[PDB]
Amino acid sequence: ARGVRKHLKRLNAPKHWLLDKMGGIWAPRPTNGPHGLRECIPLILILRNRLHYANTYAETSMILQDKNVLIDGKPRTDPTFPVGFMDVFEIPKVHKTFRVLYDVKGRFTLVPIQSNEAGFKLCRVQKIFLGDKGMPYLSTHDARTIRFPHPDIKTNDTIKINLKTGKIDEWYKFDIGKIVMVTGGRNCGRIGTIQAIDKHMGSYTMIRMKDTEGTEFLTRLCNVFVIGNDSPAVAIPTTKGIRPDIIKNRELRLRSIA
Amino acid sequence: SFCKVNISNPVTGANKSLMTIHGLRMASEFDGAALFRITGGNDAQGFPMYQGVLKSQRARLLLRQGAKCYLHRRNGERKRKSIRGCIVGPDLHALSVVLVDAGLTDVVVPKRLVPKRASKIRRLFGLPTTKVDPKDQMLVCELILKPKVQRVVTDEKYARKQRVIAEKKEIMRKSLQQLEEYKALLSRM
Amino acid sequence: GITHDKMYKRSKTGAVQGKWHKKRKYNLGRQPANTKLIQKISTIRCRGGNIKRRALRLSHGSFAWGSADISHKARILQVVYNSTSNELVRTNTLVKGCVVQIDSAPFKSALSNDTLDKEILDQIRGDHILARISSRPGQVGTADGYILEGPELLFYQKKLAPK
RNA sequence: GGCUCAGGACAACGGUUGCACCCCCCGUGGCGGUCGCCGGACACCGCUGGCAACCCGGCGCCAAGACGUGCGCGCAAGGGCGGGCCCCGGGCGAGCAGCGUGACGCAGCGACGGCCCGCCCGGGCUUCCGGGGCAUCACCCGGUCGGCGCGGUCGCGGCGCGCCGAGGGCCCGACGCCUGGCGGAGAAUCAGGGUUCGACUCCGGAGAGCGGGCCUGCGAGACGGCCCGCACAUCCAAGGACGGCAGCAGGCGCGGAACUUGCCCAAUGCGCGGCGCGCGGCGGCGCGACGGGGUGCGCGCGAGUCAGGCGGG
Ligand SMILES: [K+]
Ligand SMILES: [K+]
Ligand SMILES: [K+]
Ligand SMILES: [K+]
Ligand SMILES: [K+]
Ligand SMILES: [K+]
Ligand SMILES: [K+]
Ligand SMILES: [K+]
Ligand SMILES: [K+]
Ligand SMILES: [K+]
Ligand SMILES: [K+]
Ligand SMILES: [K+]
Ligand SMILES: [K+]
Ligand SMILES: [K+]
Ligand SMILES: [K+]
Ligand SMILES: [K+]
Ligand SMILES: [K+]
Ligand SMILES: [K+]
Ligand SMILES: [K+]
Ligand SMILES: [K+]
Ligand SMILES: [K+]
Ligand SMILES: [K+]
Ligand SMILES: [K+]
Ligand SMILES: [K+]
Ligand SMILES: [K+]
Ligand SMILES: [K+]
Ligand SMILES: [K+]
Ligand SMILES: [K+]
Ligand SMILES: [K+]
Ligand SMILES: [K+]
Ligand SMILES: [K+]
Ligand SMILES: [K+]
Ligand SMILES: [K+]
Ligand SMILES: [K+]
Ligand SMILES: [K+]
Ligand SMILES: [K+]
Ligand SMILES: [K+]
Ligand SMILES: [K+]
Ligand SMILES: [K+]
Ligand SMILES: [K+]
Ligand SMILES: [K+]
Ligand SMILES: [K+]
Ligand SMILES: [K+]
Ligand SMILES: [K+]
Ligand SMILES: [K+]
Ligand SMILES: [K+]
Ligand SMILES: [K+]
Ligand SMILES: [K+]
Ligand SMILES: [K+]
Ligand SMILES: [K+]
Ligand SMILES: [K+]
Ligand SMILES: [K+]
Ligand SMILES: [K+]
Ligand SMILES: [K+]
Ligand SMILES: [K+]
Ligand SMILES: [Mg+2]
Ligand SMILES: [Mg+2]
Ligand SMILES: [Mg+2]
Ligand SMILES: [Mg+2]
Ligand SMILES: [Mg+2]
Ligand SMILES: [Mg+2]
Repeated sequence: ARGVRKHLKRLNAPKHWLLDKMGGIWAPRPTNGPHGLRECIPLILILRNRLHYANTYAETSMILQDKNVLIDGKPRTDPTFPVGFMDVFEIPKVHKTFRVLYDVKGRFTLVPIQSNEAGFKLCRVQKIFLGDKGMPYLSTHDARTIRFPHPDIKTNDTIKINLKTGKIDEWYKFDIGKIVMVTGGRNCGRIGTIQAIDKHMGSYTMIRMKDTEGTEFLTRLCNVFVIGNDSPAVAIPTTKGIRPDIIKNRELRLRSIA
Repeated sequence: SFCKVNISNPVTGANKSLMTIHGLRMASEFDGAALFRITGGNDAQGFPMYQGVLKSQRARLLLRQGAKCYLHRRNGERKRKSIRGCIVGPDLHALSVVLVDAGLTDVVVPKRLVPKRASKIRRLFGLPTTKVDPKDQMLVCELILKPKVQRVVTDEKYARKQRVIAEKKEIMRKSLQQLEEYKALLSRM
Repeated sequence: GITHDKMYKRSKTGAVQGKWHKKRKYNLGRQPANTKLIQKISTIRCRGGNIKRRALRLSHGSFAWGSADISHKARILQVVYNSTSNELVRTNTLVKGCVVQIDSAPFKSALSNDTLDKEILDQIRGDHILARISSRPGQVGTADGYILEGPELLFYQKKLAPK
C-alpha cells in the first residue's frame, strides 16, 4: 500500500467475531482508540447482530446519533467503536447494564450487573515509565494512564478505577496464588489460580494455572489478567470459566433439542 | 483589431475602451500622446504579458500555484505555459492602461458595498477601539447577500473568554497541589 | 534521486543482482551542507515533519573547558586538522570532529586562578586555544565543543609540529 | 477501494526474531506555567477586453474556525561535566531512561487553546530455516571482503566519499546462461509412498505505453497529479493546444478459444455526513461445469395460457 488500511474483507475478519461467510464482501473495520483490532468486537456488531435493536447499519447509526449508548460511563457515537474486555455496557431506555467478559471459546459475552457494580473498572498494568520533567505514569490494557502512581503498584498487576473521577481506589498484586482469567490463546476465557510463574532470560515467561476442578493449563504472562484475591472482584458467567470437553458438549447439544 | 485600450481611473472609477509606447515596459509612464501607465495586456491568441521576462516575444515557463495565468487543480500542482507578450511592441492585439495625473474625467461609480469589521466601521466614521462599548449596531448600509459586522466584542464573548482564561489557572492549581501530594508520599516512604 | 537502497549493491559472492521495483521515496538521499566557516541556517522538511537545521557560514560556538569547568562563547578562527582529508582542512569546512583554533579573549579571566593546566594557561596567554567540534553542523545547525587536554592534546600538537 | 501478472530466481514469498538503530494521520487516555480585541488582501461578483479554441488579462468595491503579528508564569533540538578502577528500583537479561549544573539558542503553542506524551493500526529495515532448470556453464568477485573517519538518512549499514588492509564465495554445485518464472494459503489424480499445476476468490509483492525527475502532504518517487526524452495517435483559420481503458461497458487486431455501449446506491462497507460510491448489488448474454425432476401409470398429472397474491429500489 501507500498508506494506512481503511477496508476489511469479511473472510479476513477475526474468527471469533462469528461473522458469516455470505451476507457481504465487506466487514466493519474497528477504529483506533481504547482497544486494538484483534482483541475487540465493535459496537455495531454487538447491537445489530446480537440484540436486534437495529436490523441494519442505517438505523444503528441513529441510535448512536441521539446518544443512546453509554460505554465506560461516557456516551459514544461511532459505529466502529472498539469495546473490549471489562468495558461497561449500559443502555438506559431498556434498563440494561453489562460488563464484557470472555466465554470459554474465546468470544465476547455481556454479563448483567447492578448499579452497585457499574462503579468501577478493572485494568491491567501494562507498564511504568517517565514523561515530562521526570514524572511517573502507568499505562494499562484499556489505554488509560495514571500519573503519580503509588509505588507499590508494579507492572502486570491490576487496578480498580472509578469511571467518573478517573482515580485508583484498590489494587491487586500478581503473585503465586491469585484468581486469574486468560484473555488470549486457546485457553481464552478460562479462570484458575496462579501456581507457577516460570521465567526465562531474554524470552517470554510462562505461567501455569489450574481451575477449581483440577484441570491445569499454560500460557504466556501477556495473557493472565488478575480479577481478585482468592475471590473475584467482578461477576462471571454461570459457566465460571470451566470448559467441557467435546463429548460433554455434544450431549448438551443433544439435550437442548431433546 | 488594432489595440483595445482598457482605461481605468482608479479614483473616479471607470472602465472605458479605446482603440512612443513601443519598447515600454510594465510600470512605464507614457504621456497620452496619440491615444498614463501600462499595467498589463494581451498579445494575439490571447497570451498574456508577464512581469520580468524582459523580452518582446514568447517564453514557456513553469508556473507554481499562486502566480498569474494559473488556475491549479490540486495543492502543489505545477504546469508549463506560453506566457508571451512583448515590451509593448507590434504583435500586441489589446492592452491595459491606467490614467495618472488627470471626453475626460467627469463620472463616478460608487463604492458598491460597505465595510463589515468592528474596528473598520469605527476607524471609518472616526471612532476609537479602546473604550468599553464596541457594540455599534447602527444599520445604515443604505439598505442595499450583503451587514452582520465582525470582531464586535460582547458580554457573551467576554464571559466565555473569561471562562477559558480562569480554567487555564485552575488546572495548574490542582496540578501543583498533586506535586506536593506525591512529594509527601515519597518522604513518608 | 540520490538513493541509499542496497538493491544496487552486489551480493557477498560478487554476483550482479536483479531489479524488481522503481526507486522508493523513503530511501532518498540529499546533498550535504558543506558548512563554510565564517550566517545562514536553512530549514529542511524531513519525513513526517521534523525540521532539520542545515548550516552554512557559522562563526561562533559555545566551548567548554572540562577539568576547570568553565564555559564561554567564542569565534572559530581557523580549522587546522581533520582525520579524513587535507581538503576539508584547506577549505575551512566545519564537520564534526575537526580541530580548530578559537579566540582567547573569553577565557582570559581563567588566567588568574593557578594550579590549573599550564598547557592551557600559556596558550591563553597567546591569542587562541585548540579545541574539537563535537556537533553535527549539517543536521542541527550548530558548532559547539570542548577544549582539548590529556594525551589527545599532545597527539594533535605533534600532528601540528613544524615538520 | 478496482485492474493486471510485464519485470524480478540467495529476490519476492512462507513461517520465526529484533529495533538498547527507527517513522506515523485519525481515534482513545493524559498533559497544558513559556526569556488588552490588531493589520492588509484574495477568490465569487460589477465594468471594460484578447483569442479559431484551449485559456486568461486590467481596474474595484467586500468576511473568517484563512493568513501575518503576536498579549503569556522561561524551556524545542543539539553540546560539556557529573559510574562502579576481583566480576556479577522509574525500568531491564543487559549502564538503559530521567535529573542536576556550567554554556548556547529562541523553535513550537497563543486574535474561538495547543504545543507535547503513552496506546493503536500501518510502514521501514532486520535474525534464523525453507526458497526453479542446464556442467556442451568450473572457477568466480574487485565497493568486491574487512578496518578507521566524516557525510547523508526517519534510521542502521560500503548507503556514499577519503584513507588502510587482502579479503569474500565454491563439486553440501559458486559464478554464468535459460524460463511460453508472480510466491503462499491451495487445486487435479488416487490403497499406501507419490506425480503435476500453482493466470483469477484471501493474504503478500510489483506496474499503470517504455527510461527517468518531482511537487503537495502524517503518509506517494501517485500516473482517473505535474515535468522532460522516445515510440504512437488527436482538433486547428497553420499561429497553437493536447492523450494514456493492465477501472466498467463497448470497438478494432490477434488467436482454436471468452457476454450488455443495462438499472440502483435499497443491502454490504468506505468516505464525508444523507449524500456520494461501474465498491458492492439487481436484472441481460451464457450446454465451461454442478444439483434435482419428465417424456407415463392404468387413468391422473407438468409443460404452456389467462387472473390475484408473495417478493422486489
Ligand atoms: K497491490
Ligand atoms: K508510506
Ligand atoms: K496513511
Ligand atoms: K471476503
Ligand atoms: K465474503
Ligand atoms: K471504520
Ligand atoms: K446508505
Ligand atoms: K500536486
Ligand atoms: K530515490
Ligand atoms: K513505481
Ligand atoms: K515512499
Ligand atoms: K478484466
Ligand atoms: K508476473
Ligand atoms: K512472462
Ligand atoms: K492516514
Ligand atoms: K480516515
Ligand atoms: K531479515
Ligand atoms: K536473515
Ligand atoms: K531473513
Ligand atoms: K534462507
Ligand atoms: K547443471
Ligand atoms: K575504492
Ligand atoms: K562507513
Ligand atoms: K571508498
Ligand atoms: K580498497
Ligand atoms: K547449479
Ligand atoms: K508469461
Ligand atoms: K516416486
Ligand atoms: K497416494
Ligand atoms: K501420500
Ligand atoms: K503411480
Ligand atoms: K500408485
Ligand atoms: K477465471
Ligand atoms: K489478482
Ligand atoms: K492472487
Ligand atoms: K484478495
Ligand atoms: K491483497
Ligand atoms: K497487497
Ligand atoms: K495485490
Ligand atoms: K507496487
Ligand atoms: K513498468
Ligand atoms: K506509462
Ligand atoms: K513505465
Ligand atoms: K516513471
Ligand atoms: K524519482
Ligand atoms: K518516476
Ligand atoms: K494484461
Ligand atoms: K493487457
Ligand atoms: K456492465
Ligand atoms: K480471428
Ligand atoms: K476467427
Ligand atoms: K448503500
Ligand atoms: K456494476
Ligand atoms: K393437470
Ligand atoms: K398450470
Ligand atoms: Mg472478498
Ligand atoms: Mg504459486
Ligand atoms: Mg496535492
Ligand atoms: Mg488512481
Ligand atoms: Mg474510455
Ligand atoms: Mg482465431
